[PDB]
Amino acid sequence: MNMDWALFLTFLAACGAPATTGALLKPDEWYDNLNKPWWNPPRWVFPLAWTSLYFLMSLAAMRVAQLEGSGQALAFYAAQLAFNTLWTPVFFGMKRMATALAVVMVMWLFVAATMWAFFQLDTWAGVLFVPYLIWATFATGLNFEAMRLNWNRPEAR
Amino acid sequence: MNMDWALFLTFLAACGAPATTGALLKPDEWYDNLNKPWWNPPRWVFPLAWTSLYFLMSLAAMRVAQLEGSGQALAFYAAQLAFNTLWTPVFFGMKRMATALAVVMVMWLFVAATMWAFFQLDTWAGVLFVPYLIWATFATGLNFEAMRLNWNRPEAR
Ligand code: HEM
Ligand code: HEM
Ligand SMILES: CCCCCCCC/C=C\CCCCCCCC(=O)OC[C@H](O)CO
Repeated sequence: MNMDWALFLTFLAACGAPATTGALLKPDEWYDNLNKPWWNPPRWVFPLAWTSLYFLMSLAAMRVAQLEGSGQALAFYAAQLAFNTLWTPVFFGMKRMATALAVVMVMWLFVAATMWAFFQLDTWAGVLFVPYLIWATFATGLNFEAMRLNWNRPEAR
Repeated sequence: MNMDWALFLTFLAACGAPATTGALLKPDEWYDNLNKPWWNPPRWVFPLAWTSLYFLMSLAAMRVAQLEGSGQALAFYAAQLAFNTLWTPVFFGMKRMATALAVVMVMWLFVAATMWAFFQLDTWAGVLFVPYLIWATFATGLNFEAMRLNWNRPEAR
């Protein structure tokens, strides 16, 4: 099996939905004024991470989507993407930090489930999802700290 | 083909993400004061529609996820789901009616592509998506009318 451009571009187009949430809800002064941990990355790190992940996750899905028995893996993939799209509107749109922690935690679970199901069909597709699970872990940690350091403000859920 | 509860519940859980956007962004007085066409349904119709569609689309995806060549169909399904999740944050969260029309139009394309790809593998999966395409058409019309009848308000954007 090889590069299937129809599949890859379909999965890449699907990443247009979360990318659109980030483009329309760029962090503002509210984000700057939030209490954040010292290990909170600078602003320019986040566009680099998600652009890379969108390409990595669509490559991996393209490989898996060509294999028999793909059904459960691709259902997991649909779930993680939808909750990925949900996160930025919850955190930066509605300003509900605690609810957003629930969202990223569910997303984390489905990312892990997708990665595992990918490993059962295609090892490289699973490997391609390893930096996504690492980054999703990191995002979960940053959501928790932001929520914790601003617990006494109404933005907590 | 089979009744596969693991697959069905995975697709149903995936619809929790768009359902969460609806739960968190209930239409308010801003929606009430918008100019609407006469065929704009009452508020109680929309929860009925979307609950039904979540189950129909998950049953249909469950059938497709059990066949060979499902990959392109499920990639279309993933794409459609993510833009479904994106719509309500754009229209009711950010209040960008014109931008939301672009989102529902892309979602419409992927609904149609999913339904057609579903018909190539399983007729029942395709038929189950016919009420989804109809409702998405209807939703597109309501977005268009809302934007057009309120063109001179800043939310038309
Ligand atoms: C699952 C969790 C998350 C998702 C899906 C997500 C998604 C995104 C997306 C799509 C972008 C746009 C990147 C681009 O323009 O190419 C972005 C940027 C950004 N996000 Fe995240 N994000 C998540 C977690 C977080 C967290 C926890 C924080 C802060 C505590 C955060 C802060 C930012 C910032 C500061 C930027 C870029 C701001 C700038 O470019 O000036 N994100 N994110
Ligand atoms: C792709 C397009 C759309 C999606 C994905 C979507 C999604 C949803 C969801 C998930 C709910 C929650 C239903 C529930 O609570 O069970 C909802 C309710 C609702 N939506 Fe939509 N919607 C769309 C288009 C529209 C449009 C175009 C309008 C109006 C012009 C609209 C108006 C409403 C109203 C009035 C409610 C319920 C309000 C209430 O229960 O009091 N929706 N929608
Ligand atoms: C039966 C097989 C044939 C049918 C299969 C359909 C094949 C093409 C589907 C979608 C491509 C259109 C989407 C535009 C191209 C994707 C790359 C892109 O530009 O969007 C990525 C996104 O912007 C990143 O953030």
